[PDB]
Order: sequence, then structure tokens, then C-alpha cells
Amino acid sequence: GLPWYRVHTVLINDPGRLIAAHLMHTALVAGWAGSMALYELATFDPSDPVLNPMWRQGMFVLPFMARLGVTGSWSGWSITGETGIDPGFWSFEGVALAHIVLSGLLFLAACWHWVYWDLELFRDPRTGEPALDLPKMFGIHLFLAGLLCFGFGAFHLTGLFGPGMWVSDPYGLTGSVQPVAPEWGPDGFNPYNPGGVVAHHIAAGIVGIIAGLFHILVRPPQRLYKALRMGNIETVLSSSIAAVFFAAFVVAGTMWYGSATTPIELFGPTRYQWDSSYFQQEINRRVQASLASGATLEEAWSAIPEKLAFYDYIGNNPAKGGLFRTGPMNKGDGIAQAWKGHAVFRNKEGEELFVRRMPAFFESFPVILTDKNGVVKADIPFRRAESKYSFEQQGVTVSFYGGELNGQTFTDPPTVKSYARKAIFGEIFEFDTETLNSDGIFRTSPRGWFTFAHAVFALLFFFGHIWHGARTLFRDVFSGIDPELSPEQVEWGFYQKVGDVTTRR
Amino acid sequence: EPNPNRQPVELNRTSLYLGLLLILVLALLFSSYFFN
Amino acid sequence: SYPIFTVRWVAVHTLAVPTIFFLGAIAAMQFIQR
Amino acid sequence: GTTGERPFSDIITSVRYWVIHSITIPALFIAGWLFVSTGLAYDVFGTPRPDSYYAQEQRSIPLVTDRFEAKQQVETFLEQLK
Amino acid sequence: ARRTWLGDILRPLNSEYGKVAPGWGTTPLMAVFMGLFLVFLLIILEIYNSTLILDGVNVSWKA
Amino acid sequence: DWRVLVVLLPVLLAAGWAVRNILPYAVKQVQ
Amino acid sequence: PLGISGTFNFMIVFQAEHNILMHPFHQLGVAGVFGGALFCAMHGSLVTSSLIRETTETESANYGYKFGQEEETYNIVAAHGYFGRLIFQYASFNNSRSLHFFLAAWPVVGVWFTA
Amino acid sequence: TITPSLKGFFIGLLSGAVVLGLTFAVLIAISQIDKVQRS
Amino acid sequence: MEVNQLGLIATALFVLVPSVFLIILYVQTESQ
Amino acid sequence: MEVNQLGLIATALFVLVPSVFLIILYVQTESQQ
Amino acid sequence: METITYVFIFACIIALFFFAIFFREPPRIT
Amino acid sequence: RGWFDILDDWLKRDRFVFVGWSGILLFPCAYLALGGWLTGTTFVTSWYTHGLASSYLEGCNFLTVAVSTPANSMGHSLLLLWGPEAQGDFTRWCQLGGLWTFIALHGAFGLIGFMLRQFEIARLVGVRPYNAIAFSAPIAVFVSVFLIYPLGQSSWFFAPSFGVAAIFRFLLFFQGFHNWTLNPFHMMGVAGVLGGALLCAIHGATVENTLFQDGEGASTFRAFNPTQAEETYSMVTANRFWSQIFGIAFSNKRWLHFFMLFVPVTGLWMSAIGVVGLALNLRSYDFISQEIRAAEDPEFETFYTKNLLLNEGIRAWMAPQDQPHENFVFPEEVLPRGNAL
Amino acid sequence: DIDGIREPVSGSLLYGNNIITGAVVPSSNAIGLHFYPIWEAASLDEWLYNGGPYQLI
Ligand code: CLA
Ligand code: CLA
Ligand code: CLA
Ligand code: CLA
Ligand code: CLA
Ligand SMILES: CC1=C(/C=C/C(C)=C/C=C/C(C)=C/C=C/C=C(C)/C=C/C=C(C)/C=C/C2=C(C)CCCC2(C)C)C(C)(C)CCC1
Ligand SMILES: CC1=C(/C=C/C(C)=C/C=C/C(C)=C/C=C/C=C(C)/C=C/C=C(C)/C=C/C2=C(C)CCCC2(C)C)C(C)(C)CCC1
Ligand SMILES: CCCCCCCCCCCCCCCCCC(=O)O
Ligand SMILES: CCCCCCCCCCCCCCCCCC(=O)O
Ligand SMILES: [Fe+2]
Repeated sequence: GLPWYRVHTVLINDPGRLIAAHLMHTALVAGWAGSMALYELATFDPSDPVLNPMWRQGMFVLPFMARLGVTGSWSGWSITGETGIDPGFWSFEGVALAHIVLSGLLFLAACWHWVYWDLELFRDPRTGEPALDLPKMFGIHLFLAGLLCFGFGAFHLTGLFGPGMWVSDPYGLTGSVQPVAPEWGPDGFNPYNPGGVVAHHIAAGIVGIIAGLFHILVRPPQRLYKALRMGNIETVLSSSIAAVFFAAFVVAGTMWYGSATTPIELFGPTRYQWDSSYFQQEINRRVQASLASGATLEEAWSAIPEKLAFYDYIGNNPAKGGLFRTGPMNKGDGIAQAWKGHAVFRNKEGEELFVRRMPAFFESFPVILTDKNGVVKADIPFRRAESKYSFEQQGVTVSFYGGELNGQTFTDPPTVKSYARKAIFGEIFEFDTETLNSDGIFRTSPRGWFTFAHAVFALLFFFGHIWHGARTLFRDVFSGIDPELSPEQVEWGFYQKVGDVTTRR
Repeated sequence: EPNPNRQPVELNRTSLYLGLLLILVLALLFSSYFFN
Repeated sequence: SYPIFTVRWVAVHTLAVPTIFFLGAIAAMQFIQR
Repeated sequence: GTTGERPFSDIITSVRYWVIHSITIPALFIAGWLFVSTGLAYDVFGTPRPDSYYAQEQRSIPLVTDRFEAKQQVETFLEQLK
Repeated sequence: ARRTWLGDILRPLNSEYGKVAPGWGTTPLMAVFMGLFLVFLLIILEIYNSTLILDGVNVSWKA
Repeated sequence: DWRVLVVLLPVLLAAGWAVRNILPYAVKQVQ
Repeated sequence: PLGISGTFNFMIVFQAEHNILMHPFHQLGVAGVFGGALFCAMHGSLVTSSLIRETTETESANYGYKFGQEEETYNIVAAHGYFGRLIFQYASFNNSRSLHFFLAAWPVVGVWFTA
Repeated sequence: TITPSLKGFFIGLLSGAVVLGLTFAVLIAISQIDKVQRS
Repeated sequence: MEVNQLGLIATALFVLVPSVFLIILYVQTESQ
Repeated sequence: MEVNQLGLIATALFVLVPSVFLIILYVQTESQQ
Repeated sequence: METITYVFIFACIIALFFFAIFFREPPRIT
Repeated sequence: RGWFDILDDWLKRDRFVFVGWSGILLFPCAYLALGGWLTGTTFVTSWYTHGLASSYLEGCNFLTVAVSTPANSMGHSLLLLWGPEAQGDFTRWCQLGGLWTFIALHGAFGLIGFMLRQFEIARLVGVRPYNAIAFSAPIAVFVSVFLIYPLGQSSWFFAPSFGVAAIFRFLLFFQGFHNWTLNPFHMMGVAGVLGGALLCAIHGATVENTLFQDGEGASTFRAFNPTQAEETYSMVTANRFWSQIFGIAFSNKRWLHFFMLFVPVTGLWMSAIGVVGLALNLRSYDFISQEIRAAEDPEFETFYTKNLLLNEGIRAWMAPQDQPHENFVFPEEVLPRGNAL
Repeated sequence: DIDGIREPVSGSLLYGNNIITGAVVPSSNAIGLHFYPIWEAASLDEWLYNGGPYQLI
């Protein structure tokens, strides 16, 4: 009978049961979304959006509800910290319940369409055979996609009739859902301009409405119809897969690099913010300004928001994880409790020293301190017998400004060393390692896991495009080549054009 | 009014052996990483 | 009665004439002293 | 079969072939030799001569460190060799 | 086969199986739009790549 | 540049030499 | 060592003390096994590409071959006609015995050099 | 407002068009002269 | 050794679920 | 709640092993008919 | 538990070897 | 008979080197990738991007020449010749790494054209396109290693450079930084490549040693006619031999040759997936249970802990020279070293 | 004690290994190329410590 890898081909000439199979898949996907959200709701801790945001907690679908405006729970908390809010039906719980109900209704529709497969709508009036007019279906479905895309941009994103979308400042400190006006200028194409997302959907939606109308009304030319086997539904599978892996590579890209649609308060920082010391420069800028206004070192560093220091820490860098280090980031370094303050290192000569930071490539990294000029002035040596730069020799001390340790100074070498070992990770934080039995090993964030899964799925779907693209164009020889194939066709010299039997001699 | 498109499926004994071998060897490979 | 200029002719010469030029360049390099 | 071109064994044993390529091959070889001996290849590609890797008393490498100022950086390294 | 009220209403939308415009039809017009789209995707990519830099377009989180 | 013409000189010679030795048989290549 | 990670330790220490990557016999061993995998795929795909139609599309094409049958199940002239055009006509085998001897010789000689 | 890189973008766009245009010009011409015979 | 506790069930189902699938297909092939 | 961890594997196999047995027997019955 | 799991899987494979060899579908000249 | 059909006739003429529509993409890009590599390894330096010599002109040999990746300060720039970094200056383009993206991008499109060629030729000749399908694994490998991997890292600097010894450096980097030998996707890739070499050698040897005597000469190659209908070796005797030598044997000639396609193709695909992981540093670097025990128990040692100590040596001893843009200054006293060495 | 420096390397599943890290460990460097059958050991315990099984295998 059929090989195990071909069981689903019985749907190829059965549009009714193909719809049933497609309904069942949709019911399965919507059920997953509902289930996933309920599981995240049962485990999410909303009590600290500063040091314990969703992306430290392994939340995966929670940020996608929050991105488009679902921000609060029926139990009265919102992910922006406000207590005593009333979100109405469209809470996290309401969204989940809505997907569960949707799943069960699609399940019943699937049953009906599987039993009543022999609908006259699916049979060609001329020939009585099952037939689908795929050029016209594409026109209908394209028209609908355009309407939905326009409507989503014109109403939901603008706030004309809808909540808007997540927007934030450049350092992810003050995000919230806000209506967004379209940016129609050249900056609309800047992936970091959220106005471009609105304009895109308005414009593209209209183009889709128009193209949809064209494809409902104008038949494909005979040349293109034959070239692309438009009477064979597998040609659609082949091009649909191609479009889908194209989309998958794009979302993997924008998740890894960042854009207005992948904000850092929902998915965590990018690795490039660590590479360019993006948060550290902004922190330094604010410290400089306060010292200008005649603030003390203690006052200037105390003015730094804990949320901003927390971004300047390599444990939030998504390129620090491992493929089999599972779970939330809190399972690794622990649940962050407080900023300890900014550590300043000085040698016996009073000169300020700076710990060289760990680059994301390195699982481990030595502890090296340089001066403003980059001259090495202290380190923790491996071989002790000929060391010149040890902390004991150089009289290294550490003082904290801001945070919990504000105004403290440690001079004993063991303590100064353990703080220097943390400063290679950036700002130093207090962590609760007990609650989750954390093991001390960095994990990646949802941005990392999203990017990995979608880059991998995209690559596999390329193979699916190639496979179904070949079965479309080579359907005539799928079961083998012609048993009476002539050597004249395949040997050289007989035909002036390869394959064309009319070009003899 | 039965559906004309139904087909029997087959798996011969050799394919069972090959398939069982694939699964067991894949389990033997990844189990260390699952336990971590 | 064979053609002298064919697609084949262009193909073999697109490779061959740069190759000999490069061999001469590399040969001369064996005499560069520092 | 044959797709219509002259056989290769035919061409290379032919006198007309060697007449033509007794000149072209050595000429191309000489042109390449000259390309390096005139020093031209250094200037086309920007490859350091043995004396222009470092300035006389410097031990650091002229690494480009800016994306858009890059061409500018290389030219400044080059003028410090004078 | 089986007739339904909904089937009858939708029936015209699934009735022109295999009907084609003669010859090349709108193929030249499609090629124009494809070429336009190519150039437009090129601009989007090169902006994101910082290979094409436009006044007032600062491809950075600071935006 | 004087280095550009010395490098090209044997190439131009080798090109003109082959064209003069095949010109009858190439002109005969017709249509 | 007789272990998975032990093999890796052996390989790393070997590179340290012999620079095996820069040794031409190992470079020949890599051509041997890369080449063998390449030619394994080539030969598999070319014979598979020219199987003679013997089955319908609801059955495995493998049922087109019966254990012990006298005739071949693929058209080597078709495979040569495809592969000769993919490269050029003489880069392709038309002698099955020459082709299969090549399949044996390349990885075997390669792995002799790496051993 | 044309930037230096926008001018570079157009340079490469027109460079691409010429290279592609010359290619299909040569090939169409050759295809017209050296035709295939059908009896 | 302090291993991941869910690794046992993950390994167990990794084996059982695809294995049972094959066995089901094979036994029904034999009985027809 | 501090539940017995093996309770999960015990439960899963308790469901899976006899259920799979029945499914095997049923499907090969159907392909006889 | 992990030691038992590794050995269990290994032992199933050896059992599969036995059936694959001694209880194969016999190749028949057909 | 429009101009399109006339162009189609000439493109598909049976000539010594078949062209086709796919030839329009394949030949320009393949020739320029090839020629770009030869040009760079002969004449072009890596001094300004890497601090390295890399051409014959500088005194390198075939093993040490490379077209090296651009500097890390270029990020993922396309490095167009007319783009904002080189600004049309060919000499500066070469010095900044432009030949690397030049080879990598023309090479990607050349690979596309080669696969389209396999489809085109298979369709004209009337054979199934399984060979085009097999070629997706080299494409998977090329895209994952040369494009996806550096796109997830900081810049093109960290992609493989195009050279023999440069690729060896890549190998060792992946051991010391990614612990890539421990990765099960690479382990499946290894199995597929060595298993493909195994299948290649065992199948060729089996056929050569179960041949029928179809001639009288001692060289057996002449006793084969490509148009003969009959098998040239004995499947029945081959099967009995391996059944009694090894326990099992192939009995289906079609399954055998499909298996030879499947094994190495699947192997390369699996290894590609593991490299996509490494783009994000999602390594299989450690075993957590081993680290917890080792940290508490100074007498616990396995080949896993021994290999990490090696990785730590690779990283610290090779990083300052391998990533010169970082300006790593590691004093001698911090370099990890065992006794005496 | 693979390296003959009294630093035993654990290779077996029961002593904390998994499939990927486990190994039969080569025999002691103190033995060099000397033949070390079971019957040259004073006891099985000695033979195990010094890597006897590797030679036998
Ligand atoms: C004023 C009108 C307007 C405005 C302001 C926008 C604004 C935008 N559009 Mg939209 N667009 C419009 C009209 C408009 N659009 C119209 C009328 C259409 C036609 C219907 C489109 C069609 C369109 C498409 C098809 C896409 C956009 C995208 C975008 C975004 C670009 C920024 C970005 O993240 O790119 C990021 C995307 C790119 C830089 C391009 C990716 C190209 C890569 C190189 C392809 C690689 C393919 C290859 C197989 C993969 C190889 C893998 C290997 C290299 C790793 C932005 C929101 C892009 C988007 O949504 O991005 C999130 C996008 O893909 N637009
Ligand atoms: C009935 C309508 C409806 C509504 C309002 C929602 C709303 C929501 N869903 Mg649910 N969903 C629905 C139906 C719905 N869903 C159905 C039917 C399914 C089953 C398939 C799901 C399955 C599902 C999953 C699996 C998940 C959600 C999630 C979500 C949330 C985020 C949505 C998001 O980011 O989308 C993003 C959507 C897109 C980016 C659309 C992609 C558009 C591409 C570009 C298509 C391009 C092709 C097109 C033809 C081109 C046109 C060309 C142009 C010119 C017009 C949000 C609360 C997420 C969540 O939080 O779950 C808890 C989530 O993970 N949904
Ligand atoms: C797009 C898919 C996607 C992504 C990106 C995420 C991402 C995330 N999830 Mg979610 N999840 C998903 C789908 C996804 N999930 C689905 C479909 C389910 C239903 C099962 C869940 C159920 C779920 C739970 C129950 C939990 C998460 C959690 C998490 C987080 C940690 C994940 C982790 O540790 O990974 C571990 C990943 C791996 C170890 C990778 C495994 C891949 C192996 C190697 C299999 C492939 C081998 C294969 C057999 C090869 C065969 C080869 C053959 C051809 C020969 C992270 C934010 C956790 C969290 O923190 O929640 C709060 C959590 O507890 N998720
Ligand atoms: C929209 C996506 C899509 C759709 C609708 C199809 C549909 C089809 N495929 Mg294609 N295919 C796709 C994507 C898709 N494919 C991709 C991405 C790949 C590359 C990996 C392939 C590779 C492929 C091959 C190589 C073959 C097909 C075949 C088939 C046909 C029979 C499938 C069957 O019976 O499976 C039955 C499958 C099973 C009984 C079990 C498969 C279990 C898999 C291996 C793991 C379990 C997955 C799990 C549920 C996770 C869900 C996936 C989700 C996360 C994305 C059918 C028309 C076959 C064909 O052409 O027949 C003529 C065939 O030979 N497909
Ligand atoms: C198959 C041919 C081919 C292909 C695919 C490529 C591809 C590429 N080359 Mg290469 N190149 C080629 C041949 C080719 N080249 C040849 C023959 C030469 C020798 C002169 C070169 C010399 C060369 C150099 C020196 C460089 C490249 C570069 C590049 C890259 C950037 C190109 C770019 O941005 O184009 C932009 C141009 C276009 C996309 C063409 C646009 C086409 C028109 C304008 C569309 C207009 C629409 C119109 C209305 C529709 C009409 C419809 C019709 C029916 C009439 C890219 C990877 C660059 C590179 O590698 O950088 C790292 C680079 O520096 N190429
Ligand atoms: C009937 C009904 C109802 C109900 C409903 C329900 C109850 C539903 C549910 C549903 C659900 C509850 C569903 C779910 C689903 C799920 C899913 C679908 C899953 C999937 C998964 C997967 C697929 C996975 C995979 C994987 C793994 C495992 C590992 C890793 C990798 C991956 C991810 C691939 C109501 C009352 C409403 C109405 C009326 C009727
Ligand atoms: C990049 C570029 C380009 C292109 C270029 C080209 C196209 C080039 C070519 C080039 C070439 C094309 C070259 C070649 C060379 C070659 C050579 C250099 C060879 C050598 C060889 C040898 C040495 C061999 C020998 C041997 C051995 C070793 C062993 C065995 C035996 C024999 C004899 C085989 C252009 C213009 C667009 C502009 C832009 C840039
Ligand atoms: C109860 C408090 C909030 C008020 C409810 C708002 C009304 C519900 C709006 C939900 C969004 C629906 C638009 C999604 C697309 C609709 C068309 C469709 O796809 O079927
Ligand atoms: C600011 C820029 C200054 C301009 C300097 C001139 C550089 C232009 C050289 C471009 C040569 C053609 C390369 C691209 C042609 C191929 C593109 C394609 O075929 O798709
Ligand atoms: Fe064979």
C-alpha cells in the first residue's frame, strides 16, 4: 500500500477532506496558543517588572500578547507595574480562553467537512471531477489578506479603533502600548521607526486589495499557466513554502538585530548592545552630567535607575546561553534582587582601574584591570611565582557608588577579587539562587530561542520548497523514467536542441 | 457512500528494523544531553 | 569544415589565458628578496 | 556522439595550433612576469612591499577600526611610511 | 455529489477551472512590477545594512 | 603609466599574431 | 581512548604535537572521506534519477526491483546523458565497471594515506 | 536630497542594467543568426 | 549525579512514541 | 507541592503501555476485514 | 536512573540485532 | 516563434558545454568566485583587516594563502565596490576585505545557478531530479557556515576565510570556543560523511568482486557494454556473501542506491543545523551535572573535563593574535599553563 | 591512572559518566609498552587501577 511517508497524499484530489485536514491543523495551533498562555499565566511572577521582567522568566507568548496591546490580567496586575487595573474581557486570560474556544469550534468544523466531503461545490461543472480554480482562489484570498492587513494598520495600530502597539524609548525604560501614527516619509523604512510599521500595513494592504482584484478578474496567461503547472495544487505548496521560509528568515533577522517590533522590554536586549557597550555609554553619559551639576560620586551613581544598570550585564546578553541549558534565565544566575552599585577599582597609587569585560565569545575570561590608557595594571595571575600585577602587589581596592553597597570600600584581597570577577560581567547584582535552585550558568533569552527555532525552521523549509518544486515540475516521471526512452534523446549529436525531437540532425 | 480516495498503508519488516534502529540510536545519542 | 570559434573556444580561453598570465606572475615572485 | 566541434586531439597535434600558441603562451607568461617585476601588482592591489608593512620603529599593525572612516584610516597609515 | 445553500451561492467562484488568457497575456506587465519590487527590496535591505545612508534615516535604537 | 603598456605589449602582440594567422579561416566562418 | 570524548582528547593533543592538519596525508584523508561522501551521493542520486518506471505513484518505487532479476532497473545511458551534460561528456562514466572501481578506489586510497 | 551613497546606489543600479542589457543583447543577436533547423 | 529530572520522561517518550507508531504500522501490514 | 517525582513517569507509562497494546490489536483487526 | 537508561537502550539495540539477522524477511529469488 | 523562443533554442543547443537559461546565472558568478579567489591569493594582502600576509606576492605558499574576511569594524557590510566604505576605489576595496564578500556572494548565486542547471538538464533529458535534490546539502552547508554563522556573530570577520590554513584555524576556533566536537548535530554529520565514504567504498568493492565473467581478458573492464540489458555483477552472490559475513545484506538494488543518496545528504543537513545554533553561541558546550560534581569534588576527572582545559588553553593563547581588533593584552602570569610547559 | 601520575581518570557509567564522556581508559604510562595481562597483576584491583582492561580489549 502507501509508504508511511505518503499517507497524507490521499487528500490531493479531495478538497473537502483537505479543508477538514486544514481545519484540524488550525484547531491544533490555536489550542497550543491557548494552552501555552495558560501555562505562562500559572508560572509568571508579575511582582517586579524592573529586575524580574517576563524575558528573564522564559515567557514566550506573553510578549506577543503584550506587543499588540494585551497588558493586564483578570487578577488585577498589569505587566507595566500598575495595580488595580480592569482590562475587561481582553486580558491575558481572555485571550487564552478565546483561543481554546476557537480551537474546539474548528475541531467540530473539521468533523463536518470530513464526513460531508462530497460537496458539489468541489466538482468541475463541465467534467464532474474534483477541481479547484486556484488562480481565482488566490485572488479571493489575496483580497481578504489585503483587507485584513489594511484594517490592522488603519484601526488597531493607529488607535482609531484599537489599542496601538508597544513603543519605548531608546533604552527600554518606559515602554507601554500607545497609538502610533504612520510615518510616510523615507524613515518609514527604518526598522526602528514604529510609524513605519503603521504606514507599511496601510500601504501594503491597499496594494493587496488592488492586486487581489486583479487576480479575481484577469486569467493567467497560457504561457505562465503551463510553465507553473497552475492546474496542480502542489505548485501552490511549492511556492507557499518558499514564501514562508522567506518570512521566517526575516523574523529571525529582526529578532536578532532588533527592530520596532522586537522591543527589549518584551524580548530582552540584543547581543549587539553588549558588543557596542550601548547601555554602558548611556549610563556614563548620565553620570558625567550629574558630576557637571556638582553632584558627588555617590549622588551621580545613585541617580542611575536599576533597570538601566540591569541592561549593562552580560547575563542578559542572549549570546551567552547553551543549547541544552534549559528553562528561564533565572534558572542560571538566579532571580535578580538588587543592584549592588557601581564598583570602582583603584590601586595603591589611587589611580582608577577598569576591569576588561568578558566578550560574548568566551565561556571564561581572565580578570585584567587597565588604566584609562589601556595599560595593564592589575590581574589575577594563573602562575603565581613570577606574577607582577597581583592585587596583593598592586594594593587594589574596590569602592561602590549607588546600589546596595553605596559608600562602601573593601580592601582585603579576597573580597576585592570576587567583585573583580563579577565586574567582567558588567554591573554587579544581588541574586536569589535558592528559590529556583539556580546552577550559576548563563541561559539565553526568548529572543535567542525565537531566533534559533525560526532560523532552523527556515532552513528546513528551503528543502521542502526544493522537494515539492521538483515533484510539481517532474510529476510525469515521479514513478520512473520512460521504459522505452531512446538513446537518441540522451546521446549527443542527434538533436540540435537538447530534448526537442523536432531538431533532428 | 464511502470515500474513493482511501488507501492502505504499509510498513514491511525491514523498514520496522531500520526505523527501530534509527530511534534507539537517536535516543542513545541525545539521552546524555537530555539528562545534562 | 569545423568552426574555429565556438562557445567551447570562449570557455577554454576564459580560463587558459588568465592562468598563463598568473603563472608568469607567480614565477617572477620566486625571485623577490626581502 | 559528437556535438560538432573539432576534436581536441586534432587541434593540439596540428601545426597551425602550435604556430599560434608558440607566441601567445610565452607572451602571456612574459606579461604576467612583467606585472610583478615592474612593481605594478603592488600598486594595483595595495599589497605592502617588504619594506612597507611597518614604520621603522613601530611594532603595531595598521588595523582599520572604523567602518566609514576606513579608506581614510588606510591612507593615513600609508603616509606615515614616508 | 451534494448540494447546499452555501454551495450554490459560492458555485460561480469555482467554475472557471483551466481558463487562461491566450499566449503571454499580462506577462510583460508582471515583469515590470517584479523589477520594481526587486529595486524596492534592495533599498530596504541596503538601508538596514547601512550600505545606503539617507538624510534623516538613522538606523539605530535611538529613533 | 609606462608600466601599463609594457605589460600590455606582449598581450597585444600575441593577439595580433593569432588574428593574422587565423584571419582567412575566421572570415570563412560565415553566418 | 575507547570513548567518545576520549577520541576528541586524542585528536586535540595530536594536533598540538604533530600539527596533523598541516600534514598532507591527513589532507589526503579528508579528500578521501569528503570525496567518498560526495561520490556516494552522486552515484546514489544518479542511479535513483534514472530508475525505470515499474510502479504506480501509490507504491514505493523500490518494488520495481525484484531480488535476482536479470535486467537492470535503471538506464545508465540516461544517467550518462544527464551527467555528461551537467559537466561535459567525457567527465562522465559510461562503463559501470570503471565507475564502480572508481567508487572503491577513491576512499580506500584516501584512508590508506590517513592511516 | 541626494547623499553620496544614494549616488553610489544609482551607479551600481545602472552598472547592473548595462551588464545585464549587453548580455541579453549579445545573446538575442546570436540566437537570431545561429538558428536551429526543423524539418 | 545531579541530572535533569525531566530527562528520564523525555528519553522514555522519545523511544516509546515513535517506536509504537512503527510497530502499529508493521503489525497491520502483516495481518492483511 | 512536594509530590513524588516518579509519579509522572509512573502515570504516563500506566496510560501509554496498555493503551498502545489495545491500539495495536484493534488496527490489525481492521486491516483483516 | 541515568545509568539504567543508557544500558536499557543499549540492550534493546543488541536484541534488535538478533531479530534483524535471524528473523529477517528472507531474500527470495522472485 | 518570438524572440524568447529563438533565444530558448540557442540556449538549449546540444553543444560541448551546455549553457541553458541557468547558464546566465551560473557562469558569470562561478567564474567570478573562482577568479576572485585566484586573484586574492596571488596578489592581495590581509594586513589591514587581520595583520596577516596572505598571498603568493607576500611569500605565502599554497597552504597559507587566503582571501581573508574583512575587518570586524565593517560589521555585516555588503562591502560593495561602489558602496560607502570603498567608494569605488578598487585598491582600497581589496585592502578592506571587499574580495571576501565578492567571492561569498557571487559564490552563493553560482551555487543557485548550478542547482538550476541540474533541474534544467534533468528536465530536458527526461530523468528524475534526485541529483538536484542531493545538491541541497552542499548548499545548506555553504549558507549555514559562510552566511548564517557570521550574520549571527559580530561581523563577517568571524566567517571562514577562503584558504587552506585559514580553514584549519576555523576548525580549531570552533573547538576552543564552541566545543563543537561535543555537538550531536556535528556528530550526526560525522556519521553521515564517514558512513558515505563507507558506503562508497563497500559498494564499489562489492560490485568489482561479484562481476560476471563476460569476457576472456584479464582486465575485466572491457567486458561491459553500456547498452546491454543484463546486470554486470551478481546481486544474488553479493547478498549471500554479506549475509554470511556481516549478518545482513542489501537485497533491493533500488533501496541500496537510494540509501547512498540519503546517508551523506542527511549528514550534511544535520551539521548545518548545528552551525545555525553556533551563530547564536547556542553551543553544546557543557554537561551541567559534570560541572557541579567537578566543582565540589577535586578528585573527579573525566575526558570531558580534560577537554575543557584544552579549550581554555586554545582560547587564551590564540585570542590576542586571532582577534587583533580587541587589543587583548594578556600578561604571561594570566596565561593558563600546566607544569613545566 | 592513565598518565602514571596517580591521577585516576573516571571512565565508566557507574562512576559518574554518560554515553558521551565515558570511556575505557588507556593503561598507565608507568607501564609504557610492557605487556600487562591479568595474571601479571597482584590482584584484579591493581589491574583495574592501572588500566588493564584497555590492553586486553
Ligand atoms: C510608504 C510605504 C511603506 C512603508 C513605510 C513600509 C515600511 C516597511 N516595510 Mg513595507 N511595503 C510597502 C509599503 C511600505 N512599507 C508596499 C506597498 C509593499 C508591497 C505590497 C511592501 C512590501 C514589503 C515587504 C515584502 C517587506 C516590507 C518590509 C518593510 C519594513 C522594512 C524595514 C525592515 O525591517 O526590513 C527588514 C527586511 C528587509 C531588510 C528585507 C529582507 C530581504 C532579505 C535580504 C531577503 C533574503 C532572502 C534569502 C532567501 C535569505 C537568505 C538567508 C541567508 C542570507 C542568511 C518596514 C516596516 C519588510 C519587513 O516586513 O521587514 C520586517 C519586508 O520584508 N514591505
Ligand atoms: C480570530 C482572529 C484572531 C485574533 C485577533 C488573534 C490574536 C492573537 N493571537 Mg491568535 N490565532 C488565530 C486567530 C486569532 N488570533 C488562529 C485562527 C490561530 C491558529 C492558526 C491562532 C494562533 C496563534 C498562535 C500560535 C499565537 C497566537 C497569538 C496571538 C496574539 C499575537 C498575534 C500576533 O503577533 O500575530 C502576528 C501575526 C503575523 C505577523 C501575521 C503574519 C503575516 C504574514 C506577513 C503573511 C503574509 C502572507 C500574505 C498572504 C501576504 C499578503 C500580501 C499583502 C500585499 C496583503 C494575539 C492576541 C500569539 C500568542 O500570544 O498566543 C498566546 C501566538 O503565539 N495566535
Ligand atoms: C518556536 C518554538 C518555541 C520557542 C522558541 C520556545 C521558547 C521557549 N520555551 Mg516553549 N514550547 C514550544 C515552542 C517553543 N518554545 C512548544 C511547541 C511547546 C509545547 C511542548 C512548548 C512548551 C514549553 C514549556 C513547557 C516550557 C517552555 C519554555 C520555553 C523557554 C525555554 C526553552 C528551553 O529550555 O529549550 C530547550 C530546548 C531544547 C533542549 C532543544 C531541543 C531540540 C532537540 C535537539 C530535538 C531535535 C533532535 C531531532 C530528533 C533530530 C532528528 C534528526 C533526524 C532527521 C535524523 C523559551 C523561552 C520553558 C519556560 O521557561 O517556560 C516558562 C518551559 O518550561 N516551552
Ligand atoms: C506546509 C507544509 C507542508 C505540507 C502541507 C506538506 C505536505 C506533504 N508533503 Mg512535504 N515537506 C515540507 C512541508 C510540507 N509538506 C517540508 C518543510 C519538508 C522538508 C522537511 C517536506 C519534505 C517532504 C518529503 C521529503 C516528502 C514530503 C511529502 C509530502 C506529502 C505526504 C506527507 C505525509 O504523508 O507525511 C506523513 C508523515 C508522517 C506520518 C510523520 C512525519 C513525522 C515527522 C518526521 C516528525 C513529526 C513532526 C511533528 C508533528 C512536529 C510538527 C511540525 C511543526 C513543528 C512544523 C504531502 C503532500 C512526501 C511526498 O512527496 O509524497 C508524495 C515526501 O516524500 N514532504
Ligand atoms: C549572473 C550575473 C551576476 C550576478 C547575479 C551578480 C551579482 C552580484 N554582483 Mg557581480 N558582476 C557580474 C555578474 C553578476 N553579478 C559581471 C559579469 C561582472 C563583471 C563586470 C560583475 C562585477 C561585479 C563587481 C565588481 C561587483 C559585483 C557585485 C555584485 C553584488 C551586488 C550587485 C548589485 O547590487 O546589483 C545592483 C544592480 C541590479 C540589481 C540590477 C538592476 C536591474 C534593473 C535596473 C531593474 C529595473 C526594473 C525594470 C523597470 C524592469 C524591466 C522589465 C523587463 C521586462 C524590461 C551581487 C552579489 C558587487 C559585490 O560583489 O560586492 C561585494 C561588486 O562590487 N559584481
Ligand atoms: C471541544 C469543544 C470545546 C473544547 C475545546 C478544547 C478543550 C480544546 C483544547 C485544545 C488544546 C489543549 C490543544 C493543544 C494542542 C497542543 C499542541 C498542538 C501541541 C503541540 C506540540 C508540539 C508539536 C511540540 C513539538 C516539539 C516538541 C515536543 C519538543 C521540542 C520541539 C517541538 C517544539 C517541535 C469547547 C468547549 C471550547 C467548545 C465546544 C467543543
Ligand atoms: C576579481 C575581480 C574580477 C575578476 C577577475 C578574474 C576573472 C580573474 C581570473 C583569474 C584566473 C582565472 C586565474 C587563474 C590562475 C590559475 C593558476 C594560478 C593555476 C595554477 C595551477 C597549477 C600550479 C597546477 C599545477 C598542477 C598541480 C599543482 C598538481 C598536479 C599537476 C598540475 C599541473 C595540475 C573582475 C575582473 C571582475 C574585476 C573585479 C574583481
Ligand atoms: C470588552 C472590552 C474590549 C471591547 C472588545 C473590543 C471588540 C473585540 C475586538 C477584537 C479584535 C477583532 C479584530 C480582528 C479581526 C476581525 C476580523 C476577523 O479576522 O475575523
Ligand atoms: C561612490 C561610488 C563611485 C563609483 C565608482 C564606480 C564603481 C562601479 C563599478 C561597478 C562595476 C559593475 C558591477 C556590478 C555589475 C553586475 C551587477 C549585476 O549583474 O547584477
Ligand atoms: Fe551502483
